[PDB]
Amino acid sequence: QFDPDSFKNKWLELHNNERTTRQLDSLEWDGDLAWKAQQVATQCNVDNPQLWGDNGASFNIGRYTKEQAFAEWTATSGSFPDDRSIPWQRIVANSAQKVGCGEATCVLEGDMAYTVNVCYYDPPLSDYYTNAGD
Repeated sequence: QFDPDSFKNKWLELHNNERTTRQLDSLEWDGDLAWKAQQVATQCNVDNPQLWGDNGASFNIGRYTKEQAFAEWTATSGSFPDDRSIPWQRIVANSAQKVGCGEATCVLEGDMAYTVNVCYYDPPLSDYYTNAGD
């Protein structure tokens, strides 16, 4: 029960609204990332996911609906440029060109299931100066 076309659209809109406000170039969807995202998402592990590749940690992860998950990431803007803002940094980085997101439905024993959301970014986040470079 899944509409891929609308799924890409919603995620792109969330990301690109945030960036458009801030005079940034929009991100384009990349399926490879979206696939990677799903791989991570499927594990049902927010804290300790098993990752692979050079850009393996270049991603955001969050619980519940898309809007809620995205907001929890952008909510960290407050403390930029410290490490707590890294989530928001991924979204807003000037160097960033591509995103791909993926989900999975995970359970709490004898409780309502919840969604796990993951988005991957390319190129990966670097140092403070590089991220704002064009």
